[PDB]
Amino acid sequence: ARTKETARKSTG
Amino acid sequence: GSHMAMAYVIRDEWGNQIWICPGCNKPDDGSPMIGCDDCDDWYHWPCVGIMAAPPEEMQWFCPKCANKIKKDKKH
Ligand SMILES: *NCCc1c[nH]c2ccc(O)cc12
Ligand SMILES: [Zn+2]
Ligand SMILES: [Zn+2]
Repeated sequence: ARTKETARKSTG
Repeated sequence: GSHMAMAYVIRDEWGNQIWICPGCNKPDDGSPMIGCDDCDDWYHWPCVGIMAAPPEEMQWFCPKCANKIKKDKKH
């Protein structure tokens, strides 16, 4: 399972 | 054609590869995507039933590949 969160524009 | 798209990865004005979830048919807007160990592509978490990042060490398959393993009667 590969996971990535590109939410670099969010504080969380 | 036998393919709705040539690849679920398009390009934006920035030239960057914008991923398209083969589930809801929507692009990545900077959210947490999960890559299947079979398809390898990036699917959205909510569409696949994921609410957080699970152990990468553990193998996981999308609702298509996880289904192709379990198998249905033929419906
Ligand atoms: N990436 C961790 C926090 C975050 C930001 N946006 C999200 C959408 C769905 C989800 O499960 C976590 C999350
Ligand atoms: Zn999706
Ligand atoms: Zn898959």
